[PDB]
Amino acid sequence: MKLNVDGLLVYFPYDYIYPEQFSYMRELKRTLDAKGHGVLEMPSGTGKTVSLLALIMAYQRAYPLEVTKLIYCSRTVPEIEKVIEELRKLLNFYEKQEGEKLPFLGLALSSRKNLCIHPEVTPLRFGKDVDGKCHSLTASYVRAQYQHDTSLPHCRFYEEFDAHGREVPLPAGIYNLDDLKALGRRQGWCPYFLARYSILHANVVVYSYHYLLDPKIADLVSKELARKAVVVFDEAHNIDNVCIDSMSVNLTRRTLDRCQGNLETLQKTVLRAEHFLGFLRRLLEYVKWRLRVQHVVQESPPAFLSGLAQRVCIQRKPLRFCAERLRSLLHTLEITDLADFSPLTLLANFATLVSTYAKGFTIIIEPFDDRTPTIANPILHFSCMDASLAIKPVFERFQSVIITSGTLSPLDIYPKILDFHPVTMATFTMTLARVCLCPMIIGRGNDQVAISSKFETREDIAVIRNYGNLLLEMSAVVPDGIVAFFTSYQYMESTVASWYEQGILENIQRNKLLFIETQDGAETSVALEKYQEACENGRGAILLSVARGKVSEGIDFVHHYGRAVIMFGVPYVYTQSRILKARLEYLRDQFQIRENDFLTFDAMRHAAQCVGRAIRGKTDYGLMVFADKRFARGDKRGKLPRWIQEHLTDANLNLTVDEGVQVAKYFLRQMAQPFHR
Amino acid sequence: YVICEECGKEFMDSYLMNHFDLPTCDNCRDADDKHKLITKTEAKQEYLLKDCDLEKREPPLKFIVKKNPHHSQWGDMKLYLKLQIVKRSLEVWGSQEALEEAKEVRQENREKMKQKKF
DNA sequence: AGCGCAATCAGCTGTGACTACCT
DNA sequence: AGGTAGTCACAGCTGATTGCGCTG
Ligand code: SF4
Ligand SMILES: [Zn+2]
Repeated sequence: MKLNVDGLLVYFPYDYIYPEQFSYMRELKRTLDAKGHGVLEMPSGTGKTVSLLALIMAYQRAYPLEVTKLIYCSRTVPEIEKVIEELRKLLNFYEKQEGEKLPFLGLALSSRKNLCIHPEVTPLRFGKDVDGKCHSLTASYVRAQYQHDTSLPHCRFYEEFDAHGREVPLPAGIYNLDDLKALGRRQGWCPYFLARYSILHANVVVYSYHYLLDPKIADLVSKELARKAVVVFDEAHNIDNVCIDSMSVNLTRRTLDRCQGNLETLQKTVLRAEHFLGFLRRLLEYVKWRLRVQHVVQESPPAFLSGLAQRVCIQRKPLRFCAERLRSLLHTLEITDLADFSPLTLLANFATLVSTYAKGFTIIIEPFDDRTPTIANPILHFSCMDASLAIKPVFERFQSVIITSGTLSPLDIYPKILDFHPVTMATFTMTLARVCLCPMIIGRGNDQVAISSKFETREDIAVIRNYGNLLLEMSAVVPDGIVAFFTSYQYMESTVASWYEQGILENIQRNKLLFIETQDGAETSVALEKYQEACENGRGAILLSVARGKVSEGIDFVHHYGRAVIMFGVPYVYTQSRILKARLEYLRDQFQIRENDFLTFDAMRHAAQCVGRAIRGKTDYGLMVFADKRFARGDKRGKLPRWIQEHLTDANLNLTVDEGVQVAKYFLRQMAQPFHR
Repeated sequence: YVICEECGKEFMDSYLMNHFDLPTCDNCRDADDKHKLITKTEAKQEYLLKDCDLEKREPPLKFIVKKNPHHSQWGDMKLYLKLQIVKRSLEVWGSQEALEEAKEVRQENREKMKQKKF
């Protein structure tokens, strides 16, 4: 229906609008009228996207001049496809409610592997070689030699798109990635090239974070698209981590071995301009000098260039030219493929980063390995320390950057973690006919001994027995699915080993099946599949995993999957490896951020992010427990999102295992009754 | 440009201006005696200041976070400028005599409480 | 051994009835 | 010979002190 905002009417596919959605629309309209950025926090993954798109379309219709381009950067490809299909549903609703079409174009962007039609590159699973093969098949030299019609195998989609697809536009009709591929294959055009041509003449477009956070591709994909545009980062609770990883590179023995292997081939090709031919040869030994040095750590972000200009005595000026040399010398050398060549490009990227970015970074060398620390492994990584650098080139190029996710409880730390000027300070807590979640914090066990996962008490037998008892008698009350997140893989395996040693793991087995998530991707996928198939029937299952793992955020536990989420201790990141402590010191001496406050913020952010995936949809319900007394302290509860705070009553903040089980039983019994709409 | 209150020489950026909005250059920064930094608990105990008096009474008082030398896992110390703390105490309590009477009556009340507990 | 959340004491007050002193 | 303000018991609140915990 038509929702009447204070100064506009907006069509919405769903007749009924929840108060949270209405308040969200009010706040977003206020921000758009304020011409400023903002941060938002909503508890529903679904229903936020439709409201966002509806308000965006209404604002564009009312003010075509104020807003011209929309960006909906998300985390992965499933989010892209679901937002595209939701936009398609919205457009279908608008067509069926209005009767006339509109000249609005919406496309989804992804990598070369996602959008390609050649059968010679699809079967392979090399993401770093598909771009190189695509460049080799079609490039400037390919276009130049196509005039003579050279008899050689090459891609021909571009050779038809440049002569037929650069004239006919697509004013109307939003196209999904599969639709783009179908159009490209029926018209003999490359989907990527037609997307590149049609982004200029487009209304909305969605892609991943890496196309804006990484400077090496943001300029190519967004240079003069729109001076005044709206960008939104949905599910951006970990925006700082990806921003840090944007300017983070790693070096090891394999990388330098590959570089020394391929430099001989490069020299052989060259001997068949001179400013870099001799420049590239002696760069390897400077970094291999650290390989032979048996030292713990060396830190010198400003003095790294000074040290480089002593052993080899090279000026700082030529370092910045690597970026412009990459696009020039390589295309003249006619590289056959990017295989066995990416480390050379990453070395140039590292050199450019250290030459240009040296104010808020640090160089760390880590000669440590898991289970084999000191054999041969000096690991050099240019770890980023400030999250503002990856977010600067978007705040100054846009007007209403919005950070929204399901876990953004502290709105006073994000504006200081990254340079930001919020004007919203807005949070929304969902309301339903009944409370769909039962958050509670379990402290001491039945023996009145705290189950805190403190480092000095990790090896304690009493706390391990209490954790096992909690998981056992909890598994008898919540049916068809329990998700348990541990602090780390080492703690998880040490706890399950102790459970196996005692006669307690058998009692858990006879209630629900035990599934352990490991680092292997195929093993994790098959374990998830069998966990789902066990949850489908009445057998029940337990999913044991780690809070900081690829399975914590890779999947969503929709209703009847994972009715209970258990947090075994506060998930604290490893303070070792001398990487976290550098960031802690940088935030201490730069943003005046307390180290304890930042650690608690990260721990609670991860805990809330991994515990809020059990509530997807109004009808969905789930049980949330926190098996640590440290959660009971106010400084950690206050970091939980507002949609969980009001449901966490003061009655259950330190209750034992038995009373937690009783509360879970009452909640589950009272949540099985029919409800209304 | 910012004019120093001590020498008057124009400067663009200075440590005191950056950290406490104090218009004083680094050359005149007498951080040893005049601009000494004290911990938050020590300032609260000496000047009988509260959190509201430090963060909500205009103007707000900034602070510098530094690592604790004694223990890495322990709380980082919050350091406030002594001049700003003195000015805030004088503005809140009116005069130094009021603060000197307040500390005496507080210790007298502490003695009264301990003898009552006994 | 500096912060910060939480346990603790002081001062005032409500509810109800019992009790000492004197015009 | 009669009646009202202290007073005790038991509870509440808010306003400070002050004392134990605080990261793999
Ligand atoms: S030009 Fe397009 S179709 Fe051809 S190889 Fe590259 S991505 Fe694939
Ligand atoms: Zn001066």
